[PDB]
Amino acid sequence: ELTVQSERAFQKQPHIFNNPKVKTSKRTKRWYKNAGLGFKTPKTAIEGSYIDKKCPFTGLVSIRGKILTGTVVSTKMHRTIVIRRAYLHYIPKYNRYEKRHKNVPVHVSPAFRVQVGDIVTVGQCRPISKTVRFNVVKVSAA
Amino acid sequence: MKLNISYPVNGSQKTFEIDDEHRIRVFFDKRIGQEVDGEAVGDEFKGYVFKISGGNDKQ
Amino acid sequence: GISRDSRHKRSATGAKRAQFRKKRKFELGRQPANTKIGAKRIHSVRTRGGNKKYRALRIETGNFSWASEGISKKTRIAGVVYHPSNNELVRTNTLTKAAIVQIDATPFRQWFEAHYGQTLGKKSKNAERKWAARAASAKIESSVESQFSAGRLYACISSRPGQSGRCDGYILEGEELAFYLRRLTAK
Amino acid sequence: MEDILARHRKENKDLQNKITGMKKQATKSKRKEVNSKCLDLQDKLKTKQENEIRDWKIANVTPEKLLEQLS
RNA sequence: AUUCAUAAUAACUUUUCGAAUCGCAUGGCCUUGUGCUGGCGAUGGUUCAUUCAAAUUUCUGCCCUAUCAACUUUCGAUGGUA
RNA sequence: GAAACUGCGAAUGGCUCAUUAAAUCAGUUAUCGUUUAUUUGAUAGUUCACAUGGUAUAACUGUGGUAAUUCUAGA
Repeated sequence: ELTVQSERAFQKQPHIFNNPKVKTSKRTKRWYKNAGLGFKTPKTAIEGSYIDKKCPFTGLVSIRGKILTGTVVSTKMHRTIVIRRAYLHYIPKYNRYEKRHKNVPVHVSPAFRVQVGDIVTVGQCRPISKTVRFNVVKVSAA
Repeated sequence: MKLNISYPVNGSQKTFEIDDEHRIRVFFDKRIGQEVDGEAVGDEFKGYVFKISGGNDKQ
Repeated sequence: GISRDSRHKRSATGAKRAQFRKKRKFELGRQPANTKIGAKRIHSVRTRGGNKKYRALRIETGNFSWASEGISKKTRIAGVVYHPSNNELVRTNTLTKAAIVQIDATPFRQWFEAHYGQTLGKKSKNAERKWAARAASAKIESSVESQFSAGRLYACISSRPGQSGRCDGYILEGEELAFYLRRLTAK
Repeated sequence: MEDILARHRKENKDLQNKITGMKKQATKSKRKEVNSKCLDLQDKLKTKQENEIRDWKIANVTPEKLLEQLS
């Protein structure tokens, strides 16, 4: 997350062309969108230089379906974190509950910066990878 | 061996019972579509030329 | 044949999956095209729902777009010099999407002379009216005009020859151009 | 050098025979396909004989500066 | 919620489609010729929508075992770029 | 109106429970990530002889092959 052109291909937004003939403001043409459902576009998504094809604000994905909440338990991956959701399962014979949990891998854009123990709210997208089906949309801790 | 010979101008056809193996030996080592002269297989078919269109072997 | 289903891989925890089902047809895959250059040969593939798909082998020419001029011309392909995915893919002179390639550049300078009247490298009043009307636009950039003096341009293939059958691309301009020449100059 | 030019004359008379042959044999869907491969059938031959007589004439921009001009 | 629907440009295509098909009733106009128009249907046909579906897919839930405590990554495991 | 060409159907139904332990399945979502014969409703004045253009071929006739198959050859 220190340079933009690290990889072998040229990272650029698709079908967003800055004309070398003209010379105007807005140094690179940066396309962005609001994901909806009251989710705020971060300012560093508008002002940033990362590309991230799978970003919910600057990339080619959409948020629809479930909205989940979790606590980040692993973050050392490249643009992916692993969160944990905890809940109680109810046994009706003993008339009482037990603690269960699920680990969800979720893709993280450079617009957010999260650590271990952060609470994040995520939204469901199309399959990003083998296991990633969600994308983090709002960080609400420190 | 049997020779199913057809004349397409008149559209007629007849099988010939042929014996005396060195008469039909001239048909050997020839391909389908190659033409063959008539007097080598028989002086009754002299002057004629035929085209090999195929056939059936044993079984 | 080539399968595309996720039931044959391991689980996220690392466990083996058992054989639950035979290979269904709707999860099939096919062999790569490996499109070379010269002496065009497109075959047809019958796909799901009909929907014929063009597998291109050994394509020769293609439609390349000049984005800053907003035009596009049918130009031939000389050869691939850089590929971000594999260097053997360069070595076998194969054409895929996003392959850096050299084009012939003659009809582009024909159009430039017809539209602007200036020459690269180094009559009627309607033509003078067009050229005076199209002033302050023959100042494209130094890199592409020096490429024009060289006689070949660097273009990036923007089409998939495997699925579409065409080899279409666009001429490199600006920051992306400089990045690819910085990559291919490394020796 | 004259025999090579005679072979070139044989080459382009065979070429115009080719041109007339699959310009007459074409259909409406297939005419637009052959015309380019008429011109393509011209093109390398239009090159080839030339470097051939360049052999008879033989008988008798780097990427570094391309980076550097931006500076 | 979109680089959506859609539109306009420069073109491009081993170029797709844009009816040489069939049955009943046979009618109106006259410059009266097999002249011109003309009904009810059948079949086919490009694209969009609908329906009958299909394929992937979110969350949560499965019986007995630790005399199974570590498993997965040779040659795919988990993720990124192409 | 037999035969045959063409067009559909034969991927429905019926049977069985061997495999299979987050696999199938149940309730619940999504396709802003796709295919879709058939219906149903819309939808082409723009095209390298047009009182309508070309070619084979089955069915058929006739000659046959092998012990034999829902086998087939030549004309």
